[PDB]
Amino acid sequence: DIQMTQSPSSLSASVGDRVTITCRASQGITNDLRWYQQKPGKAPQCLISSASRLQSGVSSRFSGSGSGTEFTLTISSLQPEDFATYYCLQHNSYQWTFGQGTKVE
Amino acid sequence: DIQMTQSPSSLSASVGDRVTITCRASQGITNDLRWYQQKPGKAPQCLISSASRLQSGVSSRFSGSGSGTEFTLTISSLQPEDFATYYCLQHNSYQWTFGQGTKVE
Amino acid sequence: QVDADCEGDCYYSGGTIISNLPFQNIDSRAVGKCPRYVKQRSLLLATGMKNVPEIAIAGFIENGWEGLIDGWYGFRHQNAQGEGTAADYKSTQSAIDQITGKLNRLIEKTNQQFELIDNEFTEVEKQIGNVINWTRDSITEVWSYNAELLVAMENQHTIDLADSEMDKLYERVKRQLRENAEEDGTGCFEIFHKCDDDCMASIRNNTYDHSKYREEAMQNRIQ
Amino acid sequence: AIAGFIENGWEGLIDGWYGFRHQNAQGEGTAADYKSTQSAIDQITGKLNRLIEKTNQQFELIDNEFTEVEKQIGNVINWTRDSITEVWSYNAELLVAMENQHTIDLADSEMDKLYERVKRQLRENAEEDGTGCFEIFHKCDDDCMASIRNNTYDHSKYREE
Amino acid sequence: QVQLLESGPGLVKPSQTLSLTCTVSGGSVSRGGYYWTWIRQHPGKGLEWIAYVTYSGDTSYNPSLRGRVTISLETSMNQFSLKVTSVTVADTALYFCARVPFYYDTRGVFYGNAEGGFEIWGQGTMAT
Amino acid sequence: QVQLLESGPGLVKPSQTLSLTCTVSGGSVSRGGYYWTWIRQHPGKGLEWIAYVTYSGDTSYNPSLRGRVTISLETSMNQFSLKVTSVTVADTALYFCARVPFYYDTRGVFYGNAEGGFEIWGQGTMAT
Amino acid sequence: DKICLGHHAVSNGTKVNTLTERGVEVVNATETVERTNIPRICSKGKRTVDLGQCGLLGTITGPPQCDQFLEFSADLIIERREGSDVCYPGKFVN
Ligand SMILES: *[C@@H]1O[C@H](CO)[C@@H](O[C@@H]2O[C@H](CO)[C@@H](O)[C@H](O)[C@H]2NC(C)=O)[C@H](O)[C@H]1NC(C)=O
Ligand SMILES: *[C@@H]1O[C@H](CO)[C@@H](O[C@@H]2O[C@H](CO)[C@@H](O)[C@H](O)[C@H]2NC(C)=O)[C@H](O)[C@H]1NC(C)=O
Ligand SMILES: *[C@@H]1O[C@H](CO)[C@@H](O[C@@H]2O[C@H](CO)[C@@H](O)[C@H](O)[C@H]2NC(C)=O)[C@H](O)[C@H]1NC(C)=O
Ligand SMILES: *[C@@H]1O[C@H](CO)[C@@H](O[C@@H]2O[C@H](CO)[C@@H](O)[C@H](O)[C@H]2NC(C)=O)[C@H](O)[C@H]1NC(C)=O
Ligand SMILES: *[C@@H]1O[C@H](CO)[C@@H](O[C@@H]2O[C@H](CO)[C@@H](O)[C@H](O)[C@H]2NC(C)=O)[C@H](O)[C@H]1NC(C)=O
Ligand SMILES: *[C@@H]1O[C@H](CO)[C@@H](O[C@@H]2O[C@H](CO)[C@@H](O)[C@H](O)[C@H]2NC(C)=O)[C@H](O)[C@H]1NC(C)=O
Repeated sequence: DIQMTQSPSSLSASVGDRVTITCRASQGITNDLRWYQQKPGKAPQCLISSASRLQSGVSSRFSGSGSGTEFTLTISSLQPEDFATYYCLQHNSYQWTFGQGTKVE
Repeated sequence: DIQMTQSPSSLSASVGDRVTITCRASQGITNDLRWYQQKPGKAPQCLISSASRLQSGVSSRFSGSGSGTEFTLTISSLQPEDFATYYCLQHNSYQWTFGQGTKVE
Repeated sequence: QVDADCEGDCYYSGGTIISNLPFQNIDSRAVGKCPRYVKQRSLLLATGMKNVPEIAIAGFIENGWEGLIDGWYGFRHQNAQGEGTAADYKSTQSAIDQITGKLNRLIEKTNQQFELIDNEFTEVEKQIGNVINWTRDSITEVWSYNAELLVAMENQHTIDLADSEMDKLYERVKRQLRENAEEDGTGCFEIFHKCDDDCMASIRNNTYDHSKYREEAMQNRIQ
Repeated sequence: AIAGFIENGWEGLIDGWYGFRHQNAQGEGTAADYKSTQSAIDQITGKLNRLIEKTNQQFELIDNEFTEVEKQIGNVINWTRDSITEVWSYNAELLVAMENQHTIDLADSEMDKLYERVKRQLRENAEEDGTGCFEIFHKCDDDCMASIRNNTYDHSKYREE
Repeated sequence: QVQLLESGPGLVKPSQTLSLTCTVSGGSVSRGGYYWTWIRQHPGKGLEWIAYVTYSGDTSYNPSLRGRVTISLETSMNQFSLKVTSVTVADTALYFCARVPFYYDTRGVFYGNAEGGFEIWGQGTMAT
Repeated sequence: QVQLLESGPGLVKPSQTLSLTCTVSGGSVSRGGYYWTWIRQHPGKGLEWIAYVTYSGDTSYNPSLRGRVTISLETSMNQFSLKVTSVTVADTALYFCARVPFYYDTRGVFYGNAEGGFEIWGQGTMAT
Repeated sequence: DKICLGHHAVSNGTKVNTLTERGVEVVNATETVERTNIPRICSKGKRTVDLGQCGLLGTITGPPQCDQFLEFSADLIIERREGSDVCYPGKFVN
């Protein structure tokens, strides 16, 4: 039940501003984090898998980093089509847990 | 005294027919089987050393295979000069034993 | 004929080479961003590991398991509860990453643009034509040798890479079993202490504790 | 009186490339391993077949040694030939260095594989004496040494003592 | 072009069983090396992982409610189904099915086809 | 051009010793890495292995008759001899000597000369 | 109990050539030589001039066969075997 706690829940930023977002895990999880972006009323799609990679086809402006209990995703430039919700999934153990929720505006 | 049993003893075939010949060993002889061909009234000469590959100076139509207790030699095309007798020798242990005898006609 | 639906940058007298590979054997005289012409018809690059066919419970030294589908390297355990198998994600992912690194490095073709220097339809003067033909044969002899050498190097390095990853995995499971288990010949470990499927999943990841079972396992080894 | 691979190499070994020297109460005797030597010879002959074969491309005369070719195309030909032989000389030096290094590493890897094999046979009966040897604790004769030469050594028969 | 289309009733009586089948329209479901997962979200809340199953047979159901949900892999009709018994109001949510790969292959060294390495999600089927 | 020519009396009295010497006409017999073997066959029967000797000293006479045959390697006159005592009628057969290599080398990496890797058999000397 | 380690094996296999051995069996292989071509010319987003019955040298001199391509403009120019650069008998130096 590694507790995935995301902070802060609500973000508001202008177009072209860097969004620094944090995903927090309790245990010493090792190299196992998938980042999910869903549009409202739309199926989620993965961005950063392994915490340092990008599904082929995902734009290179999405960039993730972090290791251990600290995990960060960076967005270089915001877009009008980037109005969405960003999630982090852990897959190290036999259990998978999501975060509470982080929304950009 | 790994028993070397060859079967069948007498073979008759036409020119150009494939000859499938079997050499049988009792123990788990591992990757050791020299094949000897001897014209009648003539010194024997080796064809297949190490049971899967040819000797230099021997025509490529001779081909041997098999592993473990089962060992096979294949002849792709018979020749008028191939009227001879085919043996198999084992050399895995400290003892060397021949087979009973296999003759082509 | 010409159509505007497809896109390629390499052209010859019979059509268009459209796909990116290191080399080609369609034509020696090709125009544009083209793969290098080689004399060899077939050149296979090892994208997988060395294959030994399968012929109580086996190990890496004896053969390879055909039933393993979750990955390239797997953990087969025989226990009192039953027999089950899994796969190691770390060694398989590292092998796949290094093979994909090899593939990205080689698959990319050149950006140098080459022109026509010979008129196939009408012949060039015979002196400069012979000079051009000699230069092209020397260049394709260099590129064919480089292609054969590169294929041999990457195949040998892939096989040695897979063997090294297996050795690293085997040493890791040896480093986890300090004095509780011992090496059974064919690539397996003979577990002396009674430990369940939770133990097998604990030895699958790097969370196995040696001190919890050390006394009874050492008593089993000495006796 | 007996030393190992780590310390040096034996000049008295003639039956093969890798050998088994054993000191026993009956006496001192040596042999050779056919599997490791045969594998090394097969891989070296594979290297030799691959390299020794020359080309099938046919090259013509492009320059008359007796009568000089026009200077401009002659200088172009000379520059191209010097560039080509520079490429081939670099490739020759690189290939020789690669195959020499790979042969040395190949022999070292075959020795390591043999040494690990004899270690895997001696489960808990013998232990590692520094210079590449194994110090046998149990009393076992030349039949034991020939049983450890092939892969038929039984650990359970001598494990207790 | 693998599409993970979902089928379901859409109207669930309380304290009854619910069958949610995600049909795989593509190459195969018996390929191996994939987590076949069920993911649900109530609107205004977050996603909640339910269960994952593989072709090899490994199945860890959510620690949240192991007894209520059962996942099974059905090769013959190319689908994997999630069954939740004793459905309450809080069980009603929008459901998703996903093919989560074991490894990350951009060029198909393990999966083989260079499109199997992608993560494909279903369109979604809301259940009440 | 190594030739394994054989020499012998050809007429053996019963219950007496027989000396069969296979002279090596070539480079050397002290090269090492070869089994120096004696092979015999009665007509109408099969070949029967007798003994093998090496330059290092490894000698394994046939399990069939360890006492009767004594194979010795003689470097000075470049030959290896087989001696069979108490010769009976069944001991009378056609005899062969062979140089069986330890390894398979097509290109002479271990033997050195690329002709030593071959298996050379003697012409044969019948003994009564 | 017993834990065993092992790798995957595939039945059919593929033959590859290595540095020290030929015909080594691997589980999969890819080809580094393109032997396949698209029989027709691919040109998308690049201008293309097809000189049927016209030559490149005829675009300067202008035979009746080259009237359309007197002021042509392209990023890819295709010559054909049927193209002639002359109408009166003749040729061009260099
Ligand atoms: C490493 O593997 C062990 C063995 O399974 C894991 O320990 C068990 O994990 C499951 C699932 O989380 C729990 O239900 C068990 O209670 C755990 N057993 C014990 C004794 O703690 C462990 O969680 C794994 N660790 C990681 C980081 O994956
Ligand atoms: C492996 O080596 C052992 C040790 O020499 C061999 O066992 C002996 O073999 C000789 C010759 O065949 C016999 O005279 C002895 O009686 C054997 N001793 C025992 C204890 O069995 C064994 O045959 C070898 N195995 C192989 C396959 O070569
Ligand atoms: C240079 O080599 C090319 C081939 O690469 C030669 O072109 C061929 O010429 C013959 C006539 O000699 C024709 O039948 C072929 O159809 C031509 N092939 C191609 C692909 O065009 C060319 O003749 C050579 N030049 C010289 C001066 O020998
Ligand atoms: C191109 O190089 C060759 C040598 O490879 C030159 O040939 C030599 O020319 C000198 C006179 O300048 C003679 O004395 C030598 O005997 C020639 N050697 C051979 C092997 O023929 C040739 O002159 C060079 N061409 C140019 C234009 O410099
Ligand atoms: C691994 O093997 C599979 C087959 O089991 C390959 O799949 C086919 O490979 C050929 C040759 O590369 C292609 O022409 C086919 O289109 C492939 N079929 C598909 C889509 O699976 C696969 O390419 C191999 N992967 C690698 C490169 O290791
Ligand atoms: C191994 O060394 C031996 C000498 O100890 C080489 O034998 C001679 O080598 C030279 C040069 O290759 C030849 O010209 C002689 O004809 C060889 N003599 C004999 C009788 O063998 C041998 O070639 C070397 N082997 C290799 C291939 O490295």
